[PDB]
Amino acid sequence: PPHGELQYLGQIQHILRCGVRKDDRTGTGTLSVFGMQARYSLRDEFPLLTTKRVFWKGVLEELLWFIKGSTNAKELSSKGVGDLGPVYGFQWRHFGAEYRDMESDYSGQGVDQLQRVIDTIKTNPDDRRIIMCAWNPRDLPLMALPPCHALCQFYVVNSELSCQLYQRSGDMGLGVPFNIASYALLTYMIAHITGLKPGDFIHTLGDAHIYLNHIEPLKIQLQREPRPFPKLRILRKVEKIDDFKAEDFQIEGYNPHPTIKME
Amino acid sequence: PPHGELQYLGQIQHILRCGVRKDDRTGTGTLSVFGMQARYSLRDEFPLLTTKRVFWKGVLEELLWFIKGSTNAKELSSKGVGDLGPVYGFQWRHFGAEYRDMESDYSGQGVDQLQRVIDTIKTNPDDRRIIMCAWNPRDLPLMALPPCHALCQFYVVNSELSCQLYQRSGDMGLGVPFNIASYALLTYMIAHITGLKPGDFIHTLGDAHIYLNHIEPLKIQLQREPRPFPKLRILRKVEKIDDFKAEDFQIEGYNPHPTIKME
Repeated sequence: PPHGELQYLGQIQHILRCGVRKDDRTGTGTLSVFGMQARYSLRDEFPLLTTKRVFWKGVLEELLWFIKGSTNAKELSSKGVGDLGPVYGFQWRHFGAEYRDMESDYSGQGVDQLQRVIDTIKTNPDDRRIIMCAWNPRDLPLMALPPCHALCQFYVVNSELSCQLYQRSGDMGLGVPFNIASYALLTYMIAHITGLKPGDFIHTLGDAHIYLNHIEPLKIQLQREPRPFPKLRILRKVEKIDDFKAEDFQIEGYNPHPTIKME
Repeated sequence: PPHGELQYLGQIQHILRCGVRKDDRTGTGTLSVFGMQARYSLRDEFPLLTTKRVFWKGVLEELLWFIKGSTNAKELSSKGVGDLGPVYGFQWRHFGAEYRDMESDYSGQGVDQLQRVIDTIKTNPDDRRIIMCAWNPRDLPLMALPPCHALCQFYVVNSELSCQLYQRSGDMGLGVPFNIASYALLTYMIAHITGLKPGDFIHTLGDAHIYLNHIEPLKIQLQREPRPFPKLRILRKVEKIDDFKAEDFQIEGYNPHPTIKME
């Protein structure tokens, strides 16, 4: 079976050759393709891309920050990777609740999408509605009922937990490799607390794009050959999604190609 | 280039061979696969499947019913294809507004997702947020902030309008062929009023499934060879999405295989 990373490399190849010029919110240029999808197995392996070193430390630290529901930039940077407003954390754990300040107590306030996902999995694994959404805080004050930026749908079968992430837009060079590892990690965590085995991570995109200044570095990354994906290990029995600590995870067998900076 | 219908036929083939047994809400069995996607060109052709006759009349009549925002089953059946509650029409044109009865006047009440999509297209075609969502009315009273059933994301580039439909679950035998034609039709309509050319229709699914009692009829449909897709024509200059009438559309060159009944 072909290495899973070949889909990403293949997608990059496709955007460079068939992508259309399209400007983003700031008028910055990109090569764009609408509609994309890739599937990464999470069975006995973790999809942390190898044709470049992915900032795993930042992935793990940021995800844990989101799970805490924190809206304090300091609580993240301090980890080595400031009121930020209603960010993903607040939306994931306090969806619907009005945001005051990073100090306010929002216990029992708003919908806990994350805990709901976990609960639905253990009360009805066949459910076709195990969905969690996230918004770009920027859009919130912009209009009535703004469309989400991303949605995660979970699926269970044969004691296996899969996850599909749909993003209305995807920065193929910087964002995608990081997000693949981020959500693959979330799937690993939820599976661990619900007693299931990770299955597949499916990444779907609306506007999949490459920023003009990333083209050359990507053309070079494309010349690199993927190495066997590493493995992720949870060396501790955790029962609550909130009890996970950075030291609970261990990436093994990760020997990627050199870091590639993307402007 | 291979006929677009081969993706559908290929997807059906994949579910029969690799699908996993999974029960739906009513305990009815299906063969299931999580994560699927297909792309159908809308350029000089319309994706009305040919390996079986699709109920085009029902597609066109139902879509027009949704655009009116109607919640009266009679207004639909009467066409030849009863308060139904907050159905897709009401959500598409009066999102957020509380539903009273199919007679109530909801003018200016709720968010008009459909008109908003059209407006955003003509005021900022590069926008990555041209999204429209729909819910299963059934889920509304079920919980706080229920997850949508489907979301449509529009995309514009080179005077071409594309659409990606994401559904958390897809009935591969009955629902999918009908929905492909439904949203392809919606894209054709919106493109027509916004002065753009239809581009691509991308169909993405979470739980893509085949109901057990559809397996044999599909195994037979799989033995059939696709015929060139037909063409859709709008023989009238329309300016308002609400001004479209069934007689404005004409499917040409549609010679499908015989109807296939799916229980």
